[PDB]
Amino acid sequence: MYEWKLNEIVDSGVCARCGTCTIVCPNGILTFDERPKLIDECLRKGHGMCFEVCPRVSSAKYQIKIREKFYEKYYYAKSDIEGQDGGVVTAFLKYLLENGKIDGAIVVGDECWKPVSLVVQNAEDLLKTAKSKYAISTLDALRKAGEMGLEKVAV
Amino acid sequence: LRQLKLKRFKKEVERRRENNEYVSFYWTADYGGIGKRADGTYFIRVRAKPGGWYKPEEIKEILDIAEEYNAKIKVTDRAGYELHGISGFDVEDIVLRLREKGLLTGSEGPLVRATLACPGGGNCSSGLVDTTELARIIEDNFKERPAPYKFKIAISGCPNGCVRPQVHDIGIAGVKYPKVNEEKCNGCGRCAEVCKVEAIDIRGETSYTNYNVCVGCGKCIKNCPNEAREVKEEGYLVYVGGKTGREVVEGVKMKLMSVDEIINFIDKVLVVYGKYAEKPQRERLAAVMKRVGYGKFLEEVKELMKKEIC
Amino acid sequence: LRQLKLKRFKKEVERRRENNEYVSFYWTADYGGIGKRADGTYFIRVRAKPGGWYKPEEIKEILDIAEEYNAKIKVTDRAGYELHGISGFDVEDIVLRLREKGLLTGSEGPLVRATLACPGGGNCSSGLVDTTELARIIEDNFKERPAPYKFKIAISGCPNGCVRPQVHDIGIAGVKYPKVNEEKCNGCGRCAEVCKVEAIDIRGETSYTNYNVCVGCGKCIKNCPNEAREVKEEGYLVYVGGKTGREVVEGVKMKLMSVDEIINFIDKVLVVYGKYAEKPQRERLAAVMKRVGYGKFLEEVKELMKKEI
Amino acid sequence: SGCPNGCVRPQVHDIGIAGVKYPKVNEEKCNGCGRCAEVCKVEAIDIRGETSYTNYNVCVGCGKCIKNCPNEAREVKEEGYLVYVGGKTGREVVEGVKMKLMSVDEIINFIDKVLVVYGKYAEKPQRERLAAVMKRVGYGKFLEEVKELMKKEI
Ligand code: SRM
Ligand code: SRM
Ligand SMILES: Cc1cc2nc3c(=O)[nH]c(=O)nc-3n(C[C@H](O)[C@H](O)[C@H](O)COP(=O)(O)OP(=O)(O)OC[C@H]3O[C@@H](n4cnc5c(N)ncnc54)[C@H](O)[C@@H]3O)c2cc1C
Ligand code: SF4
Ligand code: SF4
Ligand code: SF4
Ligand code: SF4
Ligand code: SF4
Ligand code: SF4
Ligand code: SF4
Ligand code: SF4
Ligand code: SF4
Ligand code: SF4
Ligand SMILES: O=S([O-])[O-]
Ligand SMILES: O=S([O-])[O-]
Ligand SMILES: [Ca+2]
Ligand SMILES: [Ca+2]
Repeated sequence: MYEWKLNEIVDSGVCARCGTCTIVCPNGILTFDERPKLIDECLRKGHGMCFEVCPRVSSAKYQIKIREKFYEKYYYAKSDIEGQDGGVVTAFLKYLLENGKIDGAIVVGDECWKPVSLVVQNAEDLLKTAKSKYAISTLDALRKAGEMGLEKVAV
Repeated sequence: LRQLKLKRFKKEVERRRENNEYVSFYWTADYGGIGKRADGTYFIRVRAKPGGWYKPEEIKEILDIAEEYNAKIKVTDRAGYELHGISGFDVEDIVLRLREKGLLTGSEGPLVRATLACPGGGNCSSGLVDTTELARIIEDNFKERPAPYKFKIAISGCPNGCVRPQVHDIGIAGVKYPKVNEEKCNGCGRCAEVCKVEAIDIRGETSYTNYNVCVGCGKCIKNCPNEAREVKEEGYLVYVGGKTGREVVEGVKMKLMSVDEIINFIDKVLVVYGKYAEKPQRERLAAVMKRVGYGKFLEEVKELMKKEIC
Repeated sequence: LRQLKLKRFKKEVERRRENNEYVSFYWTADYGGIGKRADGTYFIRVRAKPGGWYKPEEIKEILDIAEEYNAKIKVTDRAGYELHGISGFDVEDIVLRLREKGLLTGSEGPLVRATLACPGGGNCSSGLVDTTELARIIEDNFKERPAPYKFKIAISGCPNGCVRPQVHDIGIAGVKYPKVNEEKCNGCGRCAEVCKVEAIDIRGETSYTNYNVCVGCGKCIKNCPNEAREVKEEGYLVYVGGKTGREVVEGVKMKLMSVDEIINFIDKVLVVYGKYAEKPQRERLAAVMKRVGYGKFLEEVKELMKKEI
Repeated sequence: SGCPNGCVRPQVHDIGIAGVKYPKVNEEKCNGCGRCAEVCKVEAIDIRGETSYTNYNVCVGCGKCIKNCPNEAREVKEEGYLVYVGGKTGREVVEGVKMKLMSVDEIINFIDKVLVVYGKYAEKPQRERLAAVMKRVGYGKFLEEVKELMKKEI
């Protein structure tokens, strides 16, 4: 078989099924639908950045928090866009695209409620993704955005 | 909702423990001073207290935790504490318990490590400057501050460098240089005996100092029975770009600095270090200074120091 | 008679204390690890235990003394303990009390200071050799041994030198150098990522090591997923003539040594150091080695090492 | 080099030779005139009352104090060729290690054996200087072998 270090995290059920490990593979030998899968032999046996970005191997929150210096400001809002709740996430993505703050938005769309990771560069296409998908989602569109050559994105 | 999710998490971790299922203790990286031992257990590093001074209540808490969890007690060469043999299930409980008693876990990772200070002035008979308050000021301003790689500061009370200021990212050493008062000096010869570097020359009815050898220990001023030796220059001598570990790099002697100047200098050096660092967790300050040039690096540090208004 | 004279002495010291008469605590120099603070009181230095490991019973005793005498507790950078604010009247009582619990006072004066060792093998994930037992062997053979000036030994478990082997009178560092097995190496590139010194080159279906950069941390052997890296050379790398303090002197890299060789080497370096030292309490090993010459000094150390066997 | 002033840089050469002449004071002849301390560039001499002393931790063995003593109170303590090995300059500076005083025959034997051990352990011709090979195998191990080969010559 083809050995993969992250199999212990996946087989134990600790895996968050976030899909971060598969988008970072520089050989594109990892795919993600509802769980990580090797489509080819890994020469490192998974001893690489798929294992190192995994939030279930190590959170790395302390080193990230002291650099990000997060704070907490609580607000609530609603927008003209119809969304899951107030449609705030879509309204914010629409604003960032329209004001040239991002080249594209990494959002979750759907086909029969099956989540689909998409790269959105137009506001009209944002409306189709404005709703919660409670099925497992992926971050696959971030890899597509990279192949497209997009400089900045919102996820 | 946060508490309901945390309770569900605690329930699942306990269930896995009871059924001998695999657990990845990924949340241990939420805290500072956490490391994994060769045997699979963890060690918790208490960030060293300024000057290596610990209250009996502080040591007693470490002793209670060690006995309760059957952990080994280790003392570090930066005068810190480490609790070895901690299970991943108890790491978070111990860190929060230590935090309540003021014992912050840290001095680990790419950040400013525990400041190392000697007893110095008021404690050591060779001490020329206060080291305990300076260490507290530096700890209050930069403790656990992120950097491209580990950053270590040492404060020595005199030029004997007990805490190695010459091989630290930033080294501070107390200095007191002498000058001879010819009206009071009678060539008794006592000062030459207290000088370890042998910088003094006794000639007839007077004495001299070789300033290329003198390290400014001030022993000759203190031990002159005729008060013929006076303070020429005094203060905190600063070094920058020192390092030890895989390789030894001697820090460069800068100049005498006031406490406010030292705080400004430490901050600016960190800013210029972060600006020019290309490889986090590999490049120490010395490597970044060498690559961009000491002159270019230090002239930027000076420009930023002049701009400082707080 | 010895006890009668001691009782008379104790009676006179107590009488002076009660009448506020001057007392010179000259007998404090009968013990090791004693120093005088700037304020007139004393500090008692407990010779650091090997590896900085302390039993709970030991730390509790230091805590009891500190609270009884209202003394401050200081931790040293050699992982030792110091009790500050001790009165000259209580110094002797505290030293003998500490001695009963196995806490010898020392690591002070012109002698072999407390041996500094890191957790090393079995404790630290980077550890390549055992440092705790080696530190115990060195402590048992040379603790408090007289020398022309202070003599400091440091044992590191790997080349990261956490206890600074390159600037110690004698420095020991665990090393594990790699060699590549071309039949198993496939150029996956994982070894180059674990190398802090960047000594590895990944080329096609193989990998190489620059031995002018490699420090022998053995991380590439340990972290190779295909077991393609093997041990080329392994053991304790030794350094001599290093120091810190007023000036920095880097020790000279000698060679790999067995534990018996290390003990023989430490003993013979001390013998040749004592033979050539001219100024006790001023000349460190590095100064004596520099004055007589490193070649001449080390040649004699080797001749004495051969005579031991 | 003919003296410790190292005009041809013996401390940064693969093999460096420097002439040295260390002093010793004859108390019967020394009167504390103070002339020797003036000719010492390193300031290793101390003039005290009717005598003089030398700090051997500073003295470089230039022999100026022996030559310029008007009362012939300074004599030769030790004399000869001081040898250094493993030094270099160029892309990086490496200071050579001070070995010991050597006779001319010893120097020739030493140069030959350092070249033999250098050739035996060098892995990268045109890249590794003696200093790099000495550092990689260890100065102790390298010099121990040089000595073993030197003994076999005789
Ligand atoms: C505990 C301690 C040794 C001791 O016995 O006291 C220690 C222990 C470790 N050191 Fe260290 N270092 C310790 C002081 C040092 C010092 C001296 C100092 O800081 O005063 C040095 C050299 C001085 C310097 O760095 O300027 C030192 C040089 C390293 C290095 C190589 C650093 C370099 O830049 O070359 C590493 C690994 C790395 O950075 O790649 C390292 C890494 C480590 C790690 C965390 C191994 C690792 O990479 O994860 C070791 C933890 C093992 C354990 O069980 O504790 N340790 N380490 C010291 C912790 C003091 C503290 O409380 O903060
Ligand atoms: C406590 C400690 C500083 C600390 O905060 O940890 C310390 C404290 C003193 N040192 Fe030290 N030295 C201490 C480690 C060092 C180190 C580092 C080390 O050894 O690990 C150095 C530089 C490293 C080295 O020497 O290789 C150091 C370099 C000195 C020197 C300069 C010696 C030299 O060769 O340049 C002196 C004075 C002297 O020897 O002339 C000195 C002398 C002293 C004295 C005893 C001053 C004196 O002559 O009476 C200081 C006692 C003050 C006090 O209250 O403790 N101390 N001293 C360290 C005791 C560790 C221990 O348990 O043994
Ligand atoms: C699985 C899931 C569980 C949630 N659980 C809670 C909860 O317990 N409590 C709570 O208060 N809120 C929860 N939320 C958030 C809530 O459902 C809304 O998404 C949120 O309030 C924002 O709504 P909005 O109208 O402002 O955004 P909208 O304008 O509707 O935009 C929604 C955005 O969510 C993204 N999205 C949708 N599904 C996914 C997915 N599976 N993964 C990643 N992105 C996705 C879309 O791409 C879009 O950009 C959950 C969301 C999800 C997806
Ligand atoms: S180790 Fe590298 S090549 Fe292999 S699966 Fe992980 S990211 Fe991909
Ligand atoms: S990165 Fe996410 S999907 Fe991949 S193994 Fe880790 S938790 Fe699972
Ligand atoms: S550096 Fe100076 S003041 Fe500080 S402990 Fe050492 S001798 Fe004392
Ligand atoms: S101890 Fe004082 S009076 Fe005596 S020689 Fe020195 S400076 Fe002059
Ligand atoms: S200050 Fe110290 S080093 Fe300088 S001359 Fe006086 S005793 Fe010597
Ligand atoms: S010297 Fe090596 S084995 Fe010892 S504590 Fe440091 S990293 Fe670990
Ligand atoms: S990690 Fe192992 S298999 Fe991969 S390139 Fe390095 S030596 Fe070869
Ligand atoms: S042993 Fe260490 S320094 Fe040497 S090539 Fe391997 S990882 Fe690099
Ligand atoms: S020059 Fe000669 S006589 Fe004069 S002090 Fe020197 S050694 Fe003595
Ligand atoms: S031989 Fe030269 S360096 Fe030595 S004391 Fe005489 S003049 Fe000074
Ligand atoms: O723990 S070491 O990195 O200071
Ligand atoms: O007393 S200091 O030299 O360890
Ligand atoms: Ca390379
Ligand atoms: Ca002099």
